[PDB]
Amino acid sequence: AMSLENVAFNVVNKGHFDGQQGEVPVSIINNTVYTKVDGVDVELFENKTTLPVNVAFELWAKRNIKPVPEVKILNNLGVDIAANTVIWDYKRDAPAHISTIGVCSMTDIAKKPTETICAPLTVFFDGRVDGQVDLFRNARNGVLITEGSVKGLQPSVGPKQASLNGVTLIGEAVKTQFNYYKKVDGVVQQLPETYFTQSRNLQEFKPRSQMEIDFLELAMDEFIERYKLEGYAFEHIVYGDFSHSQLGGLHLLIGLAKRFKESPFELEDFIPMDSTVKNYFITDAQTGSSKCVCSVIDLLLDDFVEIIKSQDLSVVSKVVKVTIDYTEISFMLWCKDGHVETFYPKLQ
Amino acid sequence: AMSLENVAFNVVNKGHFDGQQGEVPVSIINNTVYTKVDGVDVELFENKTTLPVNVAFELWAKRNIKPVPEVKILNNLGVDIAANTVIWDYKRDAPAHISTIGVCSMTDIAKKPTETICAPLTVFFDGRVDGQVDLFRNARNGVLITEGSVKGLQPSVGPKQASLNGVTLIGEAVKTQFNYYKKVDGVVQQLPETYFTQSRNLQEFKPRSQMEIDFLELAMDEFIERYKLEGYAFEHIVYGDFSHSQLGGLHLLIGLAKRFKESPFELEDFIPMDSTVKNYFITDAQTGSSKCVCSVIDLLLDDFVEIIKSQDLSVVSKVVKVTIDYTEISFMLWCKDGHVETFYPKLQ
Amino acid sequence: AMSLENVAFNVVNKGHFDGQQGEVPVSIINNTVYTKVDGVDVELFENKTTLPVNVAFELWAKRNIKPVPEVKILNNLGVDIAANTVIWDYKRDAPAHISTIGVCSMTDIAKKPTETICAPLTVFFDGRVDGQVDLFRNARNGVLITEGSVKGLQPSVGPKQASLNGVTLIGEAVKTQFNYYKKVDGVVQQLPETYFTQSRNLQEFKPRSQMEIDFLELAMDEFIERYKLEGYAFEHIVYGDFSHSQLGGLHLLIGLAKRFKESPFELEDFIPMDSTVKNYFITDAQTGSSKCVCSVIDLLLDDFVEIIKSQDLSVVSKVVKVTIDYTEISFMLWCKDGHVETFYPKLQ
Amino acid sequence: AMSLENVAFNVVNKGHFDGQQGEVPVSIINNTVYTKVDGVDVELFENKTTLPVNVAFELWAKRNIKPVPEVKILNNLGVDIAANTVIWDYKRDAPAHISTIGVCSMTDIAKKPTETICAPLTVFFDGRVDGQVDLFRNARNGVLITEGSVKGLQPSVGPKQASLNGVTLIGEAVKTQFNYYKKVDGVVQQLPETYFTQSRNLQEFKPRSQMEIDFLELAMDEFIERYKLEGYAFEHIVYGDFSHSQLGGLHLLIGLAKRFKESPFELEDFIPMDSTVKNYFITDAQTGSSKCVCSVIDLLLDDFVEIIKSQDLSVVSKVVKVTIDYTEISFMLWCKDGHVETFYPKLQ
Amino acid sequence: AMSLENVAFNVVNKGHFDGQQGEVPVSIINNTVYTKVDGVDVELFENKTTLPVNVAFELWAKRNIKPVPEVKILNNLGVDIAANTVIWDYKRDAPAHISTIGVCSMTDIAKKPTETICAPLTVFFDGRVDGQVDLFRNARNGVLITEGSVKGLQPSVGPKQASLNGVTLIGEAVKTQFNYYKKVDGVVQQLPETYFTQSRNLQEFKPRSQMEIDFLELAMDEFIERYKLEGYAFEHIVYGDFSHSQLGGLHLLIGLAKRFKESPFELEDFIPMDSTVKNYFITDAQTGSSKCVCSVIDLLLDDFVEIIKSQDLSVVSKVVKVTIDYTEISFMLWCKDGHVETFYPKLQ
Ligand SMILES: CC(C)Sc1ccccc1NC(N)=O
Ligand SMILES: CC(C)Sc1ccccc1NC(N)=O
Repeated sequence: AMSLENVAFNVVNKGHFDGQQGEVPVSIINNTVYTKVDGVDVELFENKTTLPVNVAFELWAKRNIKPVPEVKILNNLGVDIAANTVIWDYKRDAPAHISTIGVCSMTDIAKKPTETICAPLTVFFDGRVDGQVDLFRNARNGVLITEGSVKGLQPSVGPKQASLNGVTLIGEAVKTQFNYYKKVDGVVQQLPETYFTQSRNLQEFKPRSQMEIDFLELAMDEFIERYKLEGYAFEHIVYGDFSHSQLGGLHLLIGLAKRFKESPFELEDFIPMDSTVKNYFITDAQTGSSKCVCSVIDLLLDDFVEIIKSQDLSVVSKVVKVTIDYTEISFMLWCKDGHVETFYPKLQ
Repeated sequence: AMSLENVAFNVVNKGHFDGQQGEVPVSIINNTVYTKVDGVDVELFENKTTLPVNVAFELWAKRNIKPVPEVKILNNLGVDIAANTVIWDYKRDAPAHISTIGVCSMTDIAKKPTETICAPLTVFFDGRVDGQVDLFRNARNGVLITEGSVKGLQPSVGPKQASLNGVTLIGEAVKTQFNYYKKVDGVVQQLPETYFTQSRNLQEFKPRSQMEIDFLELAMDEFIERYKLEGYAFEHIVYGDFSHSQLGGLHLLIGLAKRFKESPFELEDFIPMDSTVKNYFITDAQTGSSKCVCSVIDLLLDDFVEIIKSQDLSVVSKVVKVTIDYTEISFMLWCKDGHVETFYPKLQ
Repeated sequence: AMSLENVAFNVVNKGHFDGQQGEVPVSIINNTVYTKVDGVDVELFENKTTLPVNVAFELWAKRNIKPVPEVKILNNLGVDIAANTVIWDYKRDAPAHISTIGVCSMTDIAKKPTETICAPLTVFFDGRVDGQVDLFRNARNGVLITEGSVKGLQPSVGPKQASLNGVTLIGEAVKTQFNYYKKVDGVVQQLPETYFTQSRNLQEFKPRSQMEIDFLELAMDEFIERYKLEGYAFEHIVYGDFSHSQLGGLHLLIGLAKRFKESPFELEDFIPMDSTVKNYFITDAQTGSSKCVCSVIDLLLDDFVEIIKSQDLSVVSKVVKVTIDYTEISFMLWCKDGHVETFYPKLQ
Repeated sequence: AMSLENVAFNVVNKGHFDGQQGEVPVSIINNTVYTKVDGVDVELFENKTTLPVNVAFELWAKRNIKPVPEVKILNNLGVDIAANTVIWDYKRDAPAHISTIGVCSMTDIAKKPTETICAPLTVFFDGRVDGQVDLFRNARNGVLITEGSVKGLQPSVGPKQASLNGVTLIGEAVKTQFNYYKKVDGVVQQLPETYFTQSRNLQEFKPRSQMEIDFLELAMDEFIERYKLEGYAFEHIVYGDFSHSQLGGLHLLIGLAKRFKESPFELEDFIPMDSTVKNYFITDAQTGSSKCVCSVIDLLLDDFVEIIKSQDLSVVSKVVKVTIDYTEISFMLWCKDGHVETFYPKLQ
Repeated sequence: AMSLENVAFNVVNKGHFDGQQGEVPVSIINNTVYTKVDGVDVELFENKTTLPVNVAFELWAKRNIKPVPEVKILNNLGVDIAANTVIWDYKRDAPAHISTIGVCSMTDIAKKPTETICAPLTVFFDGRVDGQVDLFRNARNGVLITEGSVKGLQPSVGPKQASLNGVTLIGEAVKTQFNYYKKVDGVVQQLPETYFTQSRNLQEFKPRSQMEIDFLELAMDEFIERYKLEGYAFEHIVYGDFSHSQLGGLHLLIGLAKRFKESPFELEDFIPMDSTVKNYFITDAQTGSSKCVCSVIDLLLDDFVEIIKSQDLSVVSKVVKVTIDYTEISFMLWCKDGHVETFYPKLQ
């Protein structure tokens, strides 16, 4: 007996949808859900989605409150829908997927992922929920996460971090590192060997290795000397070149974080969605150096050093394909006389 | 267990709120309520009120579907709220009253009209509903309607017509003529002697007397001769004067109806609400004669003839107060040499 | 090179989308599309759909402007989507189907109905469009309409009428009677023997048989005598009983049309969508007789007489299933002592 | 002569409504009020209320710009409306009360609080405004604040802090500590002995005692040793337990502030309104420990220590009622073998 | 071939409008532009302007991405429109000017500034764009910026800083100091000798002189002693007086910045637009000292000291006119016995 008033009751009393019985009076005005408290209207939800306000309110109330894979991972793995849950995209303030399975009558395409409509779609399955490993086994298409071993299924160790209520974290009180599994056309697909993005913020950037501590602490030339990085264009790629009107390089998050300590800058997120490679319209405030499309990736500096040092530097220009977050990221490698000139996540 | 989904279920299955159990999926987009049927969205309600869309939808679903007094009568009698019903104002496409009693949790000021918040308000009571005549006995302020006699109470015979789902009609299969009772501060009132407006439409105007049949059939001068109306300015007041840029007179609905048969005209209802006297910005299409504020009353021609023939015609200008629909309507009477020049419902 | 400006250009110059090149300046304000003409904004489209304004504008511009099956037929035949066209639902002011095939980039699930996403869906195909009869041969699920014969396929003669730009008509200058074909899981179906609804309006109702001319012209008792209809409750079912507070019967459109000539009434279309059986909240203006859910079907009086005369009248109450517009309509038949009491399209 | 243009003139010239004469041109588009400056539209107000945009704009312009009691205090004291002022709720971006008295024609229920409509409502009176102490004396229901002694009226010393234009502060240049008085049904009610919440922010939390300085500075075990708090479950209640998936305790703001210095966390304010006890959906970012409904109170640590040390610890579970901000806050006290297990503001 | 889909394509691929060919699918819902990515809608633009959503989206995409004069300078110079560009007002999130020239078909008044409609308007010309110096020479009214000498044209050295994508900065990698030129009625107007505002933020305020370093570092009395400022009311004007209910002075940004280090305060920007003098409704959080209209100017402390020391202090009150950002700012100078009492940017 699902209702707007019951969803609102659950939100008010339980902080989210928790299957409790009860109703609270609700006002819907424009794209906002209100509830009367002390005689006045109090905002419960503001619809930032393209779904109707009451539908979006229900999916947001029914969001997964356990640590879940970051939306960029689900996207990279081709996830279309989730089995009996809502993966909430906190970066977009909207559901990560168009439709639902057993969640809300307005968005539901099926009540159970066993229905034939779900066969062609890659359904997300959560091994932490009873019966979902078996539903993945029977699903034609799907992505499954588990906390442990599934008999006969070859696992892929996922990233250390997961999203818990919009907070990307490496769990200490909860497990955030999952085993990943994927099926395409009934066949269990082998997940490729991959690097993982670190999912760090520029404002609260923390180094996660001795090389990362040395990059942030040391001067440019003594870090490049210490790590034998001469001829790898780190001055351009990682540190950034702010001497000309067009900002040079600056494709690693750690480089933006080092710069951020000294001087601020504006990063325009013109396609605001979680992705392995992010594109920003950057304006350096100290110099006025800017670039409309500056691709940024948050790789551990050690991982980036390993990628660039594993490349053949004998050709003027070429595409270098690197598996990151299960997706193939194309990089553009430009060389001259055996040295790197630039290396950046290719603007497709 | 009131809900948006249950209200929508009732509307879809029962044509209105009927206390049935069940839920249908609903979409709220801007000011419109939709329901999914055959995979697509079907409009259930468009909010034309100042209330939130879901609140207005519920009060409209919970509207009184029995013949009820016309909103102009309830307003004239000082009705503030209704006991356990919604009087729907079909002319405003909104509830006739701000608040409710035992109808909707968002608009309710009380569950029963016996609550102290209702004592200062004139509560509308319906004798056709069990217990409401006795609820009117214990009510400090209120208006009661009945079909028959109430022991100890002297009735006031109301108008022949009532509103049934927005259709004003004189009932043949249902009773539409109610007895009216009013209480002010615990005291049963003596409702005044009153005329009633006929509530007719211009498009479907029907005469309700031999004088009204003679007005519509006969030529102007032979009707005025037949009914001894010489010197009462009917040529101006009732027939209308379309010879000058400013339209002269035309204050009785029957006169507009006679004109409407020959030539059309535009009536701009600039304050669209039910009222004893209506104000229109009229433009005669045949002549181009117009008037910004043309007060129109629908009185039975016999009643209007009685009112104008009962006036002293010896003063240039004066206010003539007439009880119509239980309210005091001020008229402006203009005379010259013992004859009427004009007589119109005063524009204040 | 599809664009908002190009769609608007086509609408302004061609009256609809016609694949012409060009752009006109457009304003989008709330749910309305405007274009500048003579320096001022002129309304091109008002979005009455649950789709975004520009998406709905494009599907409405791309609507099928040929006589097409009425949405109720497509719905009854299980049509999910149309192949490379938009069937516009003029009763809902919205697209008849959720998604499109080769029409609009925002709503498209495929460019051609041969794509695997379309195999589980019943795709509507139009033989009048080149290649669509052969696309229906290779389609797993679909409904085909043709004007003439298809080799190897046994036709189902559809209704005489079709919808041309929202006008339901029996074509004289165009063909409106199509042959219908349906395929379910690669298998050509044998469409059932069916009656068709006549799709007439109450305001412009025209008789389509000598019995229908006699019903509208003759008095109740002499029509019932002429056609030997005594004991079939036509007085109740077809003519209507307006003597009690609850309106009795009145389930055939011809009966509402006969009543409409004498007195008007209000029909509240509370679920406004095309369907074989329509449900109205009716209020008779002459008597005040009313009914919340009055099911109305527009059957040819001869067809209705044949259905009721082909029933066993020996049981108090039972469900009578009749194929109308290819769907199974349940009727409720109430009898007493071998005569009909009522017979109405069952309210479920 | 109140007007939209006059309100806008006052806002533009005086920073708020100041009774000045004049008009500025205004644009209303959707829920925003604009004014033309340098040829372009400049935003004056964005309506975040459920009132119409122009009505909300006027009440916001007419807001009380003097230090006023925090909305949680007014709510706890049962305040329904204010006498000739608008108490603006800066946390909700809306008026603290539904209706007004002598402020705005659209929201006014009366021009003066002496009108009979105000008798049943608890009217807020401000002794700093001439004649309001006398209006409280004559009011059937009311809450009065004063800066000093009122002859014969027994005062209640309120909190040290008040809200000045949305800034909660302890006044140095203005008085923020008021004497409070309350009347119910004509009778001056004795205000209970109460604790007060400190109204601090987590980001700018400042200790207000030597115990509070010692809690923030000292290690958990040496603070518990210094203040003889062994067996009072401060490790759970105040410090918080982040070792399990469900976050343990953490019900005092000072505890959240101590944690905030080391690691960040997300506090979801699912009912965003000022209240003595706040409920948050917390997610600790360092550990991933979370709780859907974590009740938090900002009590001075000395006051909380006094409350918990004044309880009988001989029963497994019981409700402990404590007057805080004039309201009775129920706490749940759980004990085992004479020691505290948990003590939290009860989730009603 | 301008289109919504092409603008969106440019934004998605190039970070702004860059004249590239291509189309991306777009959704318009309410005042937001979305694009489908990974099956879901991603927000491209939220309309905060009074223009239609698609029109505002196009002007924002077509915004000038080079360092441009701050909107306050353009306003002070009487700029009405820009030649073939959009000056984006990042403080208002809207175009700085009502109309465009050669930018967007919906807002364009002309394709080239040579059209007679542009003759009466002051058109902004950018010498960095080919042919714009010549268009200024031929324009009846205009403001021109250049990076160097224009033969025969007497230059005005503008401010050191310019706005680059909403970031006010003094360019190191780009030129931000322009030569300014103005024409009124065909005649090149001499720009006056002017002071410039520093355009600093309170949160990130940096001193730009030894006097400014000494003001922020030194105690009030020793700074006033060091710079011989006794009798110039700096204690009131620059430091601020927070001892009374009405906040005294505080008209220089550096003074607000010094206060901000010790205690926070609320600055209500009631007319949110870039201007030489800003008006704030300030509330000091430490003391509760407040002022509805506190005029604040960001002048270099040396420049302010020079202005106040160049005034005759022998009259009680007078208007002191100072050219700042090319506009004449009126100041109110109040003196007593040869000393300053107050000096503030006059509240007009
Ligand atoms: C008490 C009866 C003899 S009179 C009565 C009957 C029905 C309704 C009302 C009233 N009178 C009243 N004052 O409430
Ligand atoms: C193959 C033909 C003899 S039969 C045919 C002709 C036209 C449309 C459809 C079908 N049959 C089908 N199963 O698709």
